[PDB]
Formats: sequence, C-alpha cells, structure tokens
Amino acid sequence: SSGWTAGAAAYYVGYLQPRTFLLKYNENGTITDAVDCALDPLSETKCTL
Amino acid sequence: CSNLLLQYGSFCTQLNRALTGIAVEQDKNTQEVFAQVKQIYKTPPIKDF
Ligand SMILES: *[C@@H]1O[C@H](CO)[C@@H](O)[C@H](O)[C@H]1NC(C)=O
Repeated sequence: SSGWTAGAAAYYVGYLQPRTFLLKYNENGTITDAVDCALDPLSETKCTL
Repeated sequence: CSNLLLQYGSFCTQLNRALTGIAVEQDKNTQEVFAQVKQIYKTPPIKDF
C-alpha cells in the first residue's frame, strides 16, 4: 500500500461537445488547419465565408 | 434542420454573396450621385443674388 513510487507522467482530459468545424486538406490528403466555428466572431466569419 | 442545411452550404453562401453585392451597389449608387464634389461649400450669409 505504501512501498511504491510514481514516475513523472501527465495526462489531460477534455469533454467533447457538439460543434461545427471547418477543415482544410493539403494536396497529400492530410489535414493542415481547422477553424472552430462559433468560438469568436472572427472564427464565425471564417466559418460563414 | 441546420445539420441538414449544412450539406447544401454553397447555395446560401451564394445568396449572401449576391445580397452583399446588392448592398454595396446601393452605397455606390448614392455616393456616385451625391458625392460628385468633395469640397463642402456653404452658402454665404448674404443672399444678394
Ligand atoms: C506530399 O508527399 C510528397 C512525397 O515526397 C512530399 O514530397 C511532399 O512534401 C508532401 N507535401 C506536403 C505539404 O507535405
């Protein structure tokens, strides 16, 4: 119960939510950039346009 | 309904583009009619015409 030690390691947990996203694909088929729609007005305009 | 409208997308993008063009055109119309000059002249106090 006590004769142990924990090494240095970390993790982060974030909860998914229903949202709209814009995604860009390069010429090789992979994603390079994305925009979270409805984050800030600038992102909202990127999303609309 | 928004999710179903998402896959159309380009249609009302085109609609908004057209309407924005119309609005810009209206401002252009008013400017080209009324802003023929830029020196804002004013009438003299004396109306000895
Ligand atoms: C796509 O694949 C080719 C294969 O060599 C590579 O030369 C090129 O750099 C890749 N393009 C990008 C944007 O990574």
